[PDB]
Amino acid sequence: HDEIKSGIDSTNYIVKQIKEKNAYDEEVGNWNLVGQ
Amino acid sequence: PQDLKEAVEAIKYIAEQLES
Amino acid sequence: MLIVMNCVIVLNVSLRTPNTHSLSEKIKHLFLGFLPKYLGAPEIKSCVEACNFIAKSTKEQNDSGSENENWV
Amino acid sequence: MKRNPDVKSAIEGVKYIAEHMKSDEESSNAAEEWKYVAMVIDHILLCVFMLICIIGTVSVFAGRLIELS
Amino acid sequence: MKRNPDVKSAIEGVKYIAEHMKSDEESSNAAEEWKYVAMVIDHILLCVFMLICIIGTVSVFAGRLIELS
Amino acid sequence: FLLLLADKVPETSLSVPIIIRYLMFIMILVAFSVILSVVVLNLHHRSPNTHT
Ligand SMILES: CCCCCCCC
Repeated sequence: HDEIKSGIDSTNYIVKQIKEKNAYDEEVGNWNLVGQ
Repeated sequence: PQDLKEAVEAIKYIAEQLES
Repeated sequence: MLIVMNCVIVLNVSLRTPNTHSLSEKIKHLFLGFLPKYLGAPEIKSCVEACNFIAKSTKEQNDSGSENENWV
Repeated sequence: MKRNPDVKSAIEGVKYIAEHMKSDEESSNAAEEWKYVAMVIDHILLCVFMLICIIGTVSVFAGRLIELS
Repeated sequence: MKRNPDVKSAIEGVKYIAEHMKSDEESSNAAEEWKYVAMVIDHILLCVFMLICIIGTVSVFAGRLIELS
Repeated sequence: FLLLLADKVPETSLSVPIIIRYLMFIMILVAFSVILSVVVLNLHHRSPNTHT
């Protein structure tokens, strides 16, 4: 049982890290438009 | 579940490389 | 001036990509055979499609890097 | 040149990664088109500039040199 | 300095996306070793070149400036 | 700029003209800017694999 939960929660950790790099990247695009 | 085991271990490896 | 032109031509060759140029077997065999020697439910159908799509994309990206490795 | 509460959120995050990869693949193709166009323009201008380099160097010295030989 | 045919193809996908990462990680460790070696060599040559900068600047003017007084 | 002024300054050794003192001041200031920019880049490109 637990094995599943473990994979199911490391996939969430991955999704979170991705959704959190995308933000940082959006704000870096905004700084690029400010400079343009 | 051998296939599953390999999957549940690859996901782990990924999450670990990510934390580090 | 000759060495500036040689630098420009080596940068042009080393930065080639499959989207721009095609690497031919005549070339590879001309430069990588003997010359180096002579020289130096609805939701179950989710990962079923998204995971295979991720895997394809990754493979593609890797292959497009290999082609550039050969150009290098 | 060429030519239950936690197993219904992992599925949403996997599909999210899929859309994001698609959008990225469409934007990368769009940028590759602009890179191909700039390369073509660059080759046309390499030929043009070698023509101008030859013509404008002959059309400055030819007259006097013919007139002297 | 630091002294169903679908679930299968899926699983396979994942496993490839893992093996490839591991491979990249060894290649990256080896490149980090070469970068560490270059940094060490660079630190030795900073000390050597500041030594030479001092020695070769004293060994050109010392003689005359000492016999002048 | 030093080259520019090399032909217009008196060639006497009893003192240094204020204009040459100003030029050497600016030159040494630029040199120190170079040194500290190198230091800043060195600090910026550090990582745990190489430095603690
Ligand atoms: C479910 C696997 C996701 C892979 C993400 C890769 C991040 C570089």
